[PDB]
Amino acid sequence: HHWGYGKHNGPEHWHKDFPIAKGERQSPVDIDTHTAKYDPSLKPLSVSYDQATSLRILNNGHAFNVEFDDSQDKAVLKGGPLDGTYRLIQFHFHWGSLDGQGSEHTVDKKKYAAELHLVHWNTKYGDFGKAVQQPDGLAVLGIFLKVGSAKPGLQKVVDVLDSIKTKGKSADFTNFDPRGLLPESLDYWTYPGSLTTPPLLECVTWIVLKEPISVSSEQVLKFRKLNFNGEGEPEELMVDNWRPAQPLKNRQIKASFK
Ligand SMILES: COC(=O)c1ccc(SC)c(S(N)(=O)=O)c1
Ligand SMILES: COC(=O)c1ccc(SC)c(S(N)(=O)=O)c1
Ligand SMILES: [Zn+2]
Repeated sequence: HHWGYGKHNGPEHWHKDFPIAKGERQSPVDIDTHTAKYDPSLKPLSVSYDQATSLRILNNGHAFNVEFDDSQDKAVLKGGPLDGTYRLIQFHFHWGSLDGQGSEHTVDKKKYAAELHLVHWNTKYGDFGKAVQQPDGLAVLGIFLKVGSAKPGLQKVVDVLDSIKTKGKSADFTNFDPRGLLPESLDYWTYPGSLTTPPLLECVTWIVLKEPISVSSEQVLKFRKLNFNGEGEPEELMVDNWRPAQPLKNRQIKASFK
């Protein structure tokens, strides 16, 4: 009876195995754009993905991960609210059963169809496993997806999903360039938070871009054909793999713009 997003093991149940679910810096959160403070001390984000080395795509049972070689400083996030250098380890998405839901963060209560998370770990801690034990261990760059015109740079991901339909399937996925998933503007909101799945560790500096990317209906429909179940099990479409907004508590959301 493991956690998930089904009818009986969803987000409202997670606190029973992971009491930090009710902690002081849980994510995601609603971003109330009127209350977020413009912070002129925040720096432009530095996204350096020119040398990124994608390796493999994995259906992890809850979403799919596009994994990167993070055994040296290839693809790094720096600047913005961050001190030091954060190495890209993987990205994944959260998405809905319908276009009107799917995102984890919300903006003035608006849900987007999906949300991309580029996960990076702080090099000062040497490895991801050590970094998630630290209050500044991870930096997750979040990008909203809306449904409209296709995102050409997403199509390579869409096209391999039929090869990783069920939990635990993987496929080679080299030479994928994550720059093609970025919006034009790197204006962002930032706040201290958590992983949004168990173990829900409070180790994330969240950076959420204001500008969504547009994907096509057909692209997001192909996300919705993935399965939470393993091969040869009854089908559980992989949809609504998002955690709802959690209490902001004693936190300030800062804007880089405004
Ligand atoms: C400390 O947390 C993790 O490393 C972690 C948490 C959740 C997941 S899947 C929901 C994974 S994954 N994508 O299976 O490597 C990794
Ligand atoms: C469905 O969410 C996931 O599968 C998922 C897997 C890994 C991570 S971080 C290693 C996350 S998150 N949203 O970054 O905490 C989420
Ligand atoms: Zn995520």
